[PDB]
Amino acid sequence: NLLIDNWIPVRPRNGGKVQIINLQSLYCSRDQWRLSLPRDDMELAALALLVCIGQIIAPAKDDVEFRHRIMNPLTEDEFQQLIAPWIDMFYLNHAEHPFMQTKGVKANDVTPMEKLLAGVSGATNCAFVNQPGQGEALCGGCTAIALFNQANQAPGFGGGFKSGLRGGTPVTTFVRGIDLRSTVLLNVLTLPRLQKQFPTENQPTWIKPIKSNESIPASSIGFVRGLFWQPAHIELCDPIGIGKCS
DNA sequence: CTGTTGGCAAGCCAGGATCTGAACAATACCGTCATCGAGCACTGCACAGA
Repeated sequence: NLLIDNWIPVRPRNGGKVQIINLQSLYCSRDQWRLSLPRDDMELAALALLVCIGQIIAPAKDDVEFRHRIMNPLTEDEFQQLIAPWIDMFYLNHAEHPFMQTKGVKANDVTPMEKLLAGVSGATNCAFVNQPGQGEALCGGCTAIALFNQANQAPGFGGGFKSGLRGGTPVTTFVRGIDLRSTVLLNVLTLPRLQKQFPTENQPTWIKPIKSNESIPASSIGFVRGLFWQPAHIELCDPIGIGKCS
């Protein structure tokens, strides 16, 4: 679960070794973190995920509170309160509503993980210029990040596959902070602006599925359904045991 | 064996005009994204029974 267990790849703001923390450790400490992945595009995909998460779990009621939470980390009790009604929507492996997935996908073959690795494959020259086996075994964090990247920044897999709400390959622009905690909070719209931004079906595509060949008025989409939009029918396979993430 | 020297080298004036210098037609195409499943091929597989 993205709200509970460790999955966030960080290292100290000016420190060294990578450690995998959880959302609570990020929101409830004056520790300075910065995202750390081998790819800048995945670091951005991760931040986008974090921001979209913090957008639904803790919009400030006003600018006064907005400035307060930035300078002051929440307490673990406040955090648990806020994440409580959302735990149900952030499960990777889940019975009826897997995170950004769709149970019951009819496919003759199993798609390799490289197809979510945005650029490792996609062109006829990729197999010649890129290193093989980058997607043989992806950890939980990278998998979610990759899924979120495909739905937002990357183009569709091919014919019959749709792209995100902003279209194919949009430019994402976030306000930069001093550390990871501040940056995430800095990009969360306060409740008033949130209402002015979105004046609907406010349930995800993996809980309230999209109907085939249906026409959807853009105004009929809730902000959480849109932020976590999944234009593609994707279903993860059963994972494997302990080892290095490729 | 022995072969020279001085003194001197110009000035005037004059070089053109006419009129003319192009047009047409034509400049390419292919491949270097991907997806899915189906319909239809090499291609070995032993055999059973010939």
